[PDB]
Amino acid sequence: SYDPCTERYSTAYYNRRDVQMALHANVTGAMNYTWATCSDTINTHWHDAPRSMLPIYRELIAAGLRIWVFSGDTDAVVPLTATRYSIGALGLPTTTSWYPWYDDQEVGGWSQVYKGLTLVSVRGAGHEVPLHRPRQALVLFQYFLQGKPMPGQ
Amino acid sequence: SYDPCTERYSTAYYNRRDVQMALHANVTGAMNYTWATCSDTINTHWHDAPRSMLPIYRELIAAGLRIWVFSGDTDAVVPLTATRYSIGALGLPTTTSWYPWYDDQEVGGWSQVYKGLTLVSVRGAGHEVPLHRPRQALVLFQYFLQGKPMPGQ
Amino acid sequence: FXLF
Amino acid sequence: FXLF
Amino acid sequence: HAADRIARLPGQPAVDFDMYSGYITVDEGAGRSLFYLLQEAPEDAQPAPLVLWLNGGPGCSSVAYGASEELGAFRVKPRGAGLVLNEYRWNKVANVLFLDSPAGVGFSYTNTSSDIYTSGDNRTAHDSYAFLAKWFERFPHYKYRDFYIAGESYAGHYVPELSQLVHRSKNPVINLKGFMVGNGLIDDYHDYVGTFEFWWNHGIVSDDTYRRLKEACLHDSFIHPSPACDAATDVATAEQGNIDMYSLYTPVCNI
Amino acid sequence: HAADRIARLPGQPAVDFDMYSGYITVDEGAGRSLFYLLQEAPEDAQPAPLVLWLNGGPGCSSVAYGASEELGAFRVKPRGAGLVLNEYRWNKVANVLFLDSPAGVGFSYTNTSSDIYTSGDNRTAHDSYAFLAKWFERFPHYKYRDFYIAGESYAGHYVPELSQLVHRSKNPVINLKGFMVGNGLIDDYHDYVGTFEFWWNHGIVSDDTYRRLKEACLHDSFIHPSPACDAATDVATAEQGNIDMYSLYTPVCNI
Ligand SMILES: NC(=[NH2+])NCCC[C@H](N)C(=O)O
Ligand SMILES: NC(=[NH2+])NCCC[C@H](N)C(=O)O
Repeated sequence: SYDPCTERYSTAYYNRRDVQMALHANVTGAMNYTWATCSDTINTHWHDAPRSMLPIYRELIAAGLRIWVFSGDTDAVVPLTATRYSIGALGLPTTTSWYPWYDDQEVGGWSQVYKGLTLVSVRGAGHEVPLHRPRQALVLFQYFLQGKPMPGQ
Repeated sequence: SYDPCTERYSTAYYNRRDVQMALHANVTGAMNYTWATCSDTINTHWHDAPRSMLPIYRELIAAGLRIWVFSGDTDAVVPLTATRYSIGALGLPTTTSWYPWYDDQEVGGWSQVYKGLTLVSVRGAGHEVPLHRPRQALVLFQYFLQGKPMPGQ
Repeated sequence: FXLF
Repeated sequence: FXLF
Repeated sequence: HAADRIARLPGQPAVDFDMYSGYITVDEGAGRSLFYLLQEAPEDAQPAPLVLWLNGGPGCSSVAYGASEELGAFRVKPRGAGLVLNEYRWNKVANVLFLDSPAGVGFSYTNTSSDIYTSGDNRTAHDSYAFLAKWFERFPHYKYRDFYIAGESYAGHYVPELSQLVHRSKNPVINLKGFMVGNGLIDDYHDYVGTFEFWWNHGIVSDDTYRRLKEACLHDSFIHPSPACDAATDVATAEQGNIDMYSLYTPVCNI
Repeated sequence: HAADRIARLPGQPAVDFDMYSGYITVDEGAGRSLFYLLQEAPEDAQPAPLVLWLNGGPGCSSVAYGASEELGAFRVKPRGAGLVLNEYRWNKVANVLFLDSPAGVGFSYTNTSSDIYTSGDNRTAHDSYAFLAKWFERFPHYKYRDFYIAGESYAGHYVPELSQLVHRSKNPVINLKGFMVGNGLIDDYHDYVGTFEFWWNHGIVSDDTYRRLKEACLHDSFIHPSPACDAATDVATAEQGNIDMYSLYTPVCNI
């Protein structure tokens, strides 16, 4: 069932005339380039990008916003450890120490609640979480929306 | 296809009268205890166990024996990192730096050849390698027997 | 072309 | 009962 | 608004929720316009929150990923033949707004060609903010809705950057409640550190490369690595071999 | 020798190689005898090497694991109903000798009950050495064969320990060419270190537990942890939850 070729299909599809029609995209046909999943050009001509997002995090945490950080634990591009360390830098206090959260009877990943931020790992999921662990990804999303901690048991 | 309940089946099977007959085990029926996969008693009453095997390794390496160490990289009981560090302690020189070895067209794991020892990881395999990556486990075994490095390409 |  |  | 409504996409199964897509100009002077895709929750779930979802790259499309192979309502069949419904689509619980950003990505476009050579986090965000303000004027029934911003990867930048503008903007119509980041850039230094450690702990690089990466990249950013950093990562790449770095235990696509 | 030959096991498919199993007394005085299972390579592969395979625990059976759910020729069907052939059985290329060890494990037994409360690496190995010498007298056609010793886990002890006796024994009949260890104990200190780091890098413990484990266990051995070490690991256990620690991304058996 997992198919690693999704980007190919997508590309085929979005480049279809009828699909753009239906989407109301490229109304006049003036985008005279093939639709692609990413732009290598922009990818390659990027400018400003602060090194740390932490300060924003501090600001919004102080502003009382809800902040959740998650990570698919089999991704190696922006891996869990990178996240653990970055969040670790905020120095927040822990309200609920690293614990296993369950989906049904299975451990979906783990989570730790700090004062002002919730961290959640999604077990066995790569970079595209809702792609590799769709079921668990949804649970994650529902809890975040509710502002409730990932479920134990 | 993977079935995590194998130990149960085994236990059912070996405890069968006919199987023991066929095996020539417990000829006289005097083992008046159920056959089990492990003995908790011995497990729990273990005595001597040196802390390091390294010296033996040094000895046998010096004796010219062939030595290969492997590791299923999704095992968390005696994990790859434990191995990397232990072997690292031998301080051997590297003949062939960490490289991806392939089974067919897929990366089966990685390997590094040192002077006197070969290290091999088996990608995605848990503790029981030939259980989780049977195909790759066999490749590993054939190369070791031949005394040849895991194949690149 | 590196995608995060 | 720990198995390595 | 009604004009952006989608009737049916090619190959689309019949569903019980609506979708809209279209353009919003975010920079009249430059002629920059962003394309969006809105996938609503069924009635039984309304009024559900509004969630802005953003993919990273930078230069990757929210529609292509987010909507098409991730949390979106459908998945594209092979050969781009049609669609299947995503049984775990996030629009089962929220009104999901996918934004192709920045201009130049996906269906988003710019009238000033150089725009595509000058993108940066700042403009990206300002334009996104613009997009929103305007978007809400087009979908005024969404004003005041609980609103969240979420994304992955490079969107670890985009999300909190936008969030901060929104927050600071003091835009009364936007009821920003928070944001969520998945596998995202958070802090270059720490991220670099955790990255290498993770790789070494997953048996993907040599000890020496681990060490070379730590020494070469630590003062760099993910997006703009030094040449030492790149040389080091070229070696790591060679050590990694033909695996999917975005999912270590899954196969690479063969076509 | 011929007497140890197996004709057919219950539920066994028909194959093109032979197997033998039986007992060898390794300690007359104590009445210690080890059970073995020999699974030979088909003719087309002979004369193939002889490989002694050992499982760990300590207290786990080479037959139960090695032979039955790993590299062995067959796999047991559910409910212990019968057998299936292991398409990747290592006996496709070697004569595989599985040893239940030490006495008390599997089908191996001891006449002195206390034996089972006094096991240790030393005796284990000496008895294994004995087993071998004797085994070869029973299968004299295996003398001089290229011989290897291999195992996993606690056999990281057993294998090199036995190997060293064999080597030093200067037993002419045993042509020991080397050994291979899989996921094995090699050095307590380093292993402890890599273990915790690996766990933390796999998101299985908290930062604090990572730290507590490092501080509690580092001067201990795997087999005999201090009480600090155990307290720490009890927490890790709780953090790990209901997963299979021997295969992180696979499910636990439900029966
Ligand atoms: N598997 C990939 N090649 N993924 C590339 C896309 C990563 C991207 N930033 C995202 O938003 O997903
Ligand atoms: N999955 C398990 N419970 N494995 C226990 C067995 C580990 C054992 N030492 C072995 O030799 O495999």
